[PDB]
Amino acid sequence: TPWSKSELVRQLRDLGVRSGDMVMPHVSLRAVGPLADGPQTLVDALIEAVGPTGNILAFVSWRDSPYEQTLGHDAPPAAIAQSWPAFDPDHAPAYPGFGAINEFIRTYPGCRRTAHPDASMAAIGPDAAWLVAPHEMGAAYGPRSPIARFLAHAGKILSIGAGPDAVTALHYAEAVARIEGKRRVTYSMPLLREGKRVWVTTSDWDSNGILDEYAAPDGPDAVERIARDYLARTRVAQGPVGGAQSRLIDAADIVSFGIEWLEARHAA
Ligand SMILES: CN[C@@H]1[C@@H](O)[C@@H](O[C@@H]2[C@@H](O)[C@H](O[C@H]3OC(CN)=CC[C@H]3N)[C@@H](N)C[C@H]2N)OC[C@]1(C)O
Repeated sequence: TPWSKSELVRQLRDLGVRSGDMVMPHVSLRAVGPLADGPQTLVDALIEAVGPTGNILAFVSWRDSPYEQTLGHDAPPAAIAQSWPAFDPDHAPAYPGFGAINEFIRTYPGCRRTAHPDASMAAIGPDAAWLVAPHEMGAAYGPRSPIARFLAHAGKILSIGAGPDAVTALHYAEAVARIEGKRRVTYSMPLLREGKRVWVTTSDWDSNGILDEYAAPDGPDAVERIARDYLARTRVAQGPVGGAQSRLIDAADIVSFGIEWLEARHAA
């Protein structure tokens, strides 16, 4: 019997979501199980749960981000530069690998979209415009990003059947951690500025592992390491949303822990 919107709202209330909250969801729809009207049922429940003064923030990225195609070059390679689609925030599909629910979030009426094509964030609520802009190339997840503003606004991270690697806000801890050997990446994104397509090349922190030892593709990254150590140590509201085991995490607290975690393990 598929979960109804009102059943999900009650479960979110049980978990500790309150009207007015600013929530960042990370969702496994397979863990959630069948929904009355598909993924939209959970989007609707999240919006009801946070109320008209609350907010939803999601890391949605872009299905067609030219990340690997431009990585490590000081300019987009010519064949990429000449034909890649410009990122059009109100028309760009979410990256499917960060959750199929994100395409439902970002197409929700009134949803806003940040201008960083690879780190793109989607936001719903009165603070959505303040959350999504600015989002400059060179500020993907650290200071001046939407995640930084989320962290300054008592954000809660809502993990709904998702693994400990799916805690994007921890990339803020990596950005500001005073440790040696931090990995950086250089890539190019095609933006729209006044309807004109403009290639921007930038460097930023490597979001696939802030240090070498965390960036092997067949091992856990720093986000997962930090998140597992935090969840092993911290009382966190836990309970079902649909069929999925869920956690409601204080975003400022886990990011503070992560900064401490990184700085304790690596010299300045
Ligand atoms: C759309 N462009 C993408 C580009 O943004 C970047 O995505 C990052 C992404 O992997 C990270 O998620 C995975 O991280 C790891 C360890 N590597 C294991 C499983 C995931 N939790 C996320 N935390 C931060 C993202 N920025 O690289 C891939 C890409 C497809 O090119």
